[PDB]
Amino acid sequence: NPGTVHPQRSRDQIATVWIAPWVDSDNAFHQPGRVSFVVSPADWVLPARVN
Amino acid sequence: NPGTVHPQRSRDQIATVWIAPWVDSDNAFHQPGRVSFVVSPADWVLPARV
Amino acid sequence: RPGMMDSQEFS
Amino acid sequence: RPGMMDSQEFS
Amino acid sequence: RPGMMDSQEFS
Amino acid sequence: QSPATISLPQGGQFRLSISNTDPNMIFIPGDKVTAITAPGGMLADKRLTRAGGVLFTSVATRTFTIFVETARGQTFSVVATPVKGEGRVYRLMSAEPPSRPETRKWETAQAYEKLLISLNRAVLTGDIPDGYGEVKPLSDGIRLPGGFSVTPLKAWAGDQLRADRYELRNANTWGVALREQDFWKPGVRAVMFDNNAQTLMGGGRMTVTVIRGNGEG
Amino acid sequence: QSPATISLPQGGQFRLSISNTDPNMIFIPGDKVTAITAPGGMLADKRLTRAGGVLFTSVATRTFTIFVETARGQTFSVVATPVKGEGRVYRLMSAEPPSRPETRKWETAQAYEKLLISLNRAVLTGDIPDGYGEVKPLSDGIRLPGGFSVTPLKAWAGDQLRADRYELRNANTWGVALREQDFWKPGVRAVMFDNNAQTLMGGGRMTVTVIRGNGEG
Repeated sequence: NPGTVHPQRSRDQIATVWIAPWVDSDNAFHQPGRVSFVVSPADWVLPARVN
Repeated sequence: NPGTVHPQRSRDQIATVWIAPWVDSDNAFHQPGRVSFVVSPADWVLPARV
Repeated sequence: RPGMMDSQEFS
Repeated sequence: RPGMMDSQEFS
Repeated sequence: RPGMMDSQEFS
Repeated sequence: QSPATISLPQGGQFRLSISNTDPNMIFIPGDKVTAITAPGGMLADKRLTRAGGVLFTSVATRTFTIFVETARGQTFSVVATPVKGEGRVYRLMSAEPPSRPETRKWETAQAYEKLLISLNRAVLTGDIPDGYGEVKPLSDGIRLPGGFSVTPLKAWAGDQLRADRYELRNANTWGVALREQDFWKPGVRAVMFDNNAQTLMGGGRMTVTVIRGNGEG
Repeated sequence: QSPATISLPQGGQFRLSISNTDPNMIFIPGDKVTAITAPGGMLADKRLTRAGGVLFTSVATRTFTIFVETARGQTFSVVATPVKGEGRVYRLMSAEPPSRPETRKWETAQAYEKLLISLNRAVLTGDIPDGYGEVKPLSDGIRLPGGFSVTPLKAWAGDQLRADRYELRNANTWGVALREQDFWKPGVRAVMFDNNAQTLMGGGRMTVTVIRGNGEG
């Protein structure tokens, strides 16, 4: 019979950057916060071994 | 005379709001912080003489 | 000639 | 002549 | 050639 | 090395050595040299460098006076003694700053954040933006840490967002620090506290404005 | 060999070896050389490379000063003494970042939090925005808690913002929790840990990217 593999999807890798307090153009103070973005998304990991 | 005292200015009123976390169009996740901003400004006032 | 001064103005 | 350098730029 | 310096302005 | 920095009042005169063998530079940061004058025959060649500055060479052996004029109207004088060595570079500074440009805040907040902030400010003052016609408030919005009873007062409903005001009752007798995220309920965009929080005491009735989406369930 | 790095402020005077026999090269990582000026009859040939460098040959033998002016406004002076040998290549780092007017327009057109994310992604993903250029990293731009030592790696700078990467080594070998807020300094605008971290093992070679402001201080 032809073989079987298990599709494996890799986890997303995330990155979080802390932001320091800041004032915008409308003079509202922004206390320190953080924003997260995904650097490398999830994908199928083709099989090391078919059988 | 009651008027003509040296003038003083009041302190602006400031209010803080808390923003719940949200997700941007580009899928960037924001977990921001409370923003303190002036709501009421200051004005001139004549202090009561001591 | 003595006493004269060179001066250049840059555009 | 001494110190000069040949250089060709390819189209 | 006295005092002259080589000033090549490249385009 | 770093260019030698000299601070001079207008018409100021500084004694600096230059070089006979190699080109010398004088730049005023933020300023463009528009003119240079020296005793005749003293300066062999004068060229304007990128971003202002003057490049100059001297074959002279006698101390001389150079007058440099910048484009902002400043004129400075230098007494130059020519000596053997590397070309010397000097940074010209002004002792008294002429004007103080006001600071520019260039940072811009996000559209969603500004929208919530504008509304919260409008509600705090009470003026109504167009498209906000008023509505009955809910009871869904507020979770209570404890000792708090909620009564709805006023509420606005618009095209995209919704705001409401609830007054919490005085808590029992333990001081209750107030956490703005301790009144959260799924679906709420922003929660803000009137006055300054910092622990409502053995009591106190404080109005809280809660902001929630509109149309969306 | 790897090109040697000069790193000079915008008045710099660096004494460097130059070769009489073979062509020598100077490049700016982020700027295009527009002119090289030396004493008359000193530099035999001078041609501008396409990338933005300059190739030159010197036939004379005396030590001399040469001046380089880049397009985006910059001037660096090197004293070159000719010696027998191979052509030498030098990489010139600015030390004081250049004003980039055409970059402010892109910088301010977007929102602040979006720009921060974008610079941080670019440094992490290894692609640099077009308007930014390479600069010498700051010696001390972040606070150092818990007896740490930091080795700078790379820095880039635009008009109002400036990114740098710092390698952090834990020296106390006892486990130290990591908080971006503990590295904050007046002017540090944002901090990101490349590995999610939250902890630092006793021997740690990790990295951190900090965005600051250009001209703070």
